Amino acid sequence: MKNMWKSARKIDAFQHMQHFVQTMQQQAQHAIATEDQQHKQELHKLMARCFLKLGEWQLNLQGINESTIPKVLQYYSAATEHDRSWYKAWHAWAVMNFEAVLHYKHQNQARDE
Ligand SMILES: O=P(O)(O)O[C@H]1[C@H](OP(=O)(O)O)[C@@H](OP(=O)(O)O)[C@H](OP(=O)(O)O)[C@@H](OP(=O)(O)O)[C@H]1OP(=O)(O)O
Repeated sequence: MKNMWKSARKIDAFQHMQHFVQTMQQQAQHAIATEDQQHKQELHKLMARCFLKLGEWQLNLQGINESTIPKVLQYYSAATEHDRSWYKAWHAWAVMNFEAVLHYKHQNQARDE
C-alpha cells in the first residue's frame, strides 16, 4: 500500500488504507484469545503505523484546513493510543497540533486584514 502510494496512486492508496484500517480494527475486535497476546500487540503496532500514514497522506493530499485538522488529529490520537511507546506517532501528533495552531494564527491574521 505504501509502494502504491509512492507510485502516483495517492488517492487510491488513501482509500485502500481507510478500508484496511477498518478491516484490521474489525479483526482486532474479533481477535480475542489468550495465545493471541503477542499477535494482538503486533497488530496494534500495525494500526499505529497505518494511522500515522493515514494522517501523513491526508495532509499530503488535502493539505491543512478546518475540515482536515479534526480528521488528522483523530488519526494521530488513534495512532498514539494503539502504540503509546512509539516516538514517530507522538512526534507526528504533537507537530500536527503545532501546525494546527500556527494555521489558526495565520487565518486569524487573515481575518484581521
Ligand atoms: O519497519 P518498516 O516497515 O520499514 O517501517 C519503519 C517506518 O515505516 P512507516 O513509517 O511506513 O511505518 C519508517 O518510515 P518510512 O521511511 O518507511 O516511511 C522507516 O523509515 P524512517 O524511520 O526513516 O521514516 C523506518 O526505518 P527504515 O528507513 O529503515 O525503513 C522503519 O522502521 P525499521 O527501520 O525499524 O524497520
